[PDB]
Amino acid sequence: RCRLPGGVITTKQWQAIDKFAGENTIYGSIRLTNRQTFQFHGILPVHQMLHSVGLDAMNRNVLCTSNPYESQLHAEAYEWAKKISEHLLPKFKTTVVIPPQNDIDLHANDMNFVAIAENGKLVGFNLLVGGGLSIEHGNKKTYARTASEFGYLPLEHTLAVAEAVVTTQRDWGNNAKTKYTLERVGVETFKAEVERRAGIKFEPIRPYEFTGRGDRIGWVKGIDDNWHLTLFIENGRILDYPARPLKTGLLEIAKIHKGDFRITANQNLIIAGVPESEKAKIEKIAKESGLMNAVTPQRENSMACVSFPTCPLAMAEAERFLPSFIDNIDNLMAKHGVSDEHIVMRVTGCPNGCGRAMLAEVGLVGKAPGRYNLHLGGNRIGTRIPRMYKENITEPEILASLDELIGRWAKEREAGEGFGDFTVRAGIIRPVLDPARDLWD
Ligand code: SRM
Ligand code: SF4
Ligand SMILES: O=S([O-])[O-]
Ligand code: NA
Repeated sequence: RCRLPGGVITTKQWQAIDKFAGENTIYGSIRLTNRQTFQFHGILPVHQMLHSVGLDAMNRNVLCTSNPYESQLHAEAYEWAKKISEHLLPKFKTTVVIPPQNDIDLHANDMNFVAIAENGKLVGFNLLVGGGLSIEHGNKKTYARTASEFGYLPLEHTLAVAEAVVTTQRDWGNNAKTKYTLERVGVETFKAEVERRAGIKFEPIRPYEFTGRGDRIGWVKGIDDNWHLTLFIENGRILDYPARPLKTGLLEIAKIHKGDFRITANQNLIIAGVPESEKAKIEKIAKESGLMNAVTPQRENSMACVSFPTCPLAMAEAERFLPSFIDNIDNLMAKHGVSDEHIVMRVTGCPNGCGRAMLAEVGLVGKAPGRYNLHLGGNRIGTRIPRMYKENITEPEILASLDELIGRWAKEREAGEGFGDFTVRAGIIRPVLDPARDLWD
């Protein structure tokens, strides 16, 4: 795995990793991860390779919103993600987030800097701390937890705050994850120590709201005459398939593209900063390579972790299960006349929770081969943990349940109402209000 703050990778870097994947690995693939970086699988030299193109391999990749609606905020947000990443160089997870997009899934992370603007210019961050999704099956002492608001800081305090949070967690950690430390000592206690160490006092939270977590598939207009093309890549798995030479297509795009690529937190890839006059050339390659094959809104909003064959911790298939599972889900959405809708639906291969099922509207958490715990009642924006609905069930049982529930949603939903919110309103599942205490029935 590569260090790659904000998912930004140059085309020269892309060509190098393309070569290495094809020649020096068992699997031959580039796998985009949901933390805005890439992995090789079955390495057969490697760090030498990364170093040769300026890449290096406690803290994890720092995420940054990939394709903000206010395009002019990206540059400075990314600069700060990079600065934080470099500052924390010698598990802890950090993001920089640009409202109203929560593509980076802030509630899965120990530390989150929510960008605040004054005049289309970044002025500071709200700090949210203590998210983390891992659980141990049946262990009510473990839980997924969302992140808690600490307050606002001007830009000048960013690095000192980042360091204060990371060291406070390292030091106070047992169950050692920030979420557990926060619950044990109290949010106010942790916050006061961060203030002490960073030499600051947090200001009141400044207003922010999120509206979604998805990528912006297709072309969007960026700043100036630039355009960004987001390509949906199923499971982020880049390999040439029959009729769909994804890996070759991306290499060809890398050869002619004038800007960089951006790996998204949804395991997709953005061809970023394309001049308008170059759109047709780029699109032609993408289309002909299968990179722009249309999928349903549902598939665009579904995700799985790697799981088998490479993950030594896997309990059930995730990545390999997802394409056919979503074929079946697409069939259910079509059955019920909601093919244009989506349900944030995620499959994680074990309870460690990499697939971020514990922030989904519908989450499947692997328990054993072919068996998953089915969780319901997250929301579209990812601010609520979904309670377990059915335990240790197979795909046919999951589909039978979802057929019934999606059917009810289609008939009974209010205008614009998400499936997760609906399951809560309709009393199908009880919401989780305070995970450390009420996640587990
Ligand atoms: C690739 C990825 C999933 C994906 O399909 O995209 C992944 C894959 C693995 N994760 Fe993860 N995690 C990935 C995001 C996550 C996230 C989601 C996120 O961060 O946005 C979580 C849940 C959030 C959280 O941290 O609470 C996550 C929580 C874990 C945990 C649980 C840690 C804990 O708090 O208890 C483990 C297990 C461990 O560390 O012991 C883990 C362990 C693993 C390992 C390294 C298995 C291992 O320890 O040997 C996985 C390697 C599988 C493989 O063969 O590639 N991974 N993992 C993600 C790579 C991110 C990256 O580039 O750094
Ligand atoms: S969730 Fe479990 S199975 Fe999936 S990648 Fe993470 S550790 Fe492996
Ligand atoms: O990649 S996971 O282990 O954070
Ligand atoms: Na994807």
